[PDB]
Amino acid sequence: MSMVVSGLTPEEFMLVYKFARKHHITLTNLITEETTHVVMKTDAEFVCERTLKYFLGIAGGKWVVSYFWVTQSIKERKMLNEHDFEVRGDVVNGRNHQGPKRARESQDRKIFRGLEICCYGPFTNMPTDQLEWMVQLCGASVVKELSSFTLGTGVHPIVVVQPDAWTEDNGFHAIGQMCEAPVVTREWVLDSVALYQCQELDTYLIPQIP
Amino acid sequence: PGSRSPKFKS
Repeated sequence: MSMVVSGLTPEEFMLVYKFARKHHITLTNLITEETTHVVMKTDAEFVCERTLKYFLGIAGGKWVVSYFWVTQSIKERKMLNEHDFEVRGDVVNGRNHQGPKRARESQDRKIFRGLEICCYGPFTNMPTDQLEWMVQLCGASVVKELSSFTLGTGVHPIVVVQPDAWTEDNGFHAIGQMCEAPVVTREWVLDSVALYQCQELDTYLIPQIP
Repeated sequence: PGSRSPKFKS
């Protein structure tokens, strides 16, 4: 077993290192394909904030559990069951959406199956390759450039953009002139991953000028 | 104080 933590202070992180070492669990700073557990700081109702580790843990169908799993196991002197500490929701998408459990149980039906995604333009706080990894874990293929979409019958194309990261450059309004795919904000990906439900595009579409 | 990890707000 291999874990990351998210939202912990240095002191909480060092306690988890001791816990993981005791129980023969690897602890890493960054998530990997071999990660089995993501330990999120939560409130006492198992609601967390959305970090990259949260998204990637769900996208991988991993155990996304509250830090209380660690502290309560210590208190009770017994390794407790992850399913009793599973994160129930987050402050953006809702307190009890159960996305983590849904993803853990739904990897035979991935939310972005049959989609080809171009993560286009600049992004803040989450490099392009990490957003690409996220969508690929959820079944999408990725292309680098708008001209690289397949435009076939076995996949559907989508352009994903973060308009605020473009600052004074309005070019994100001109993608439709270059490309036939729908253009949505990064929140379409993030909301769909957190909920482990592919959202409709309607509320995420970026207006395109002719 | 939390961590340095970015959060993704609504």
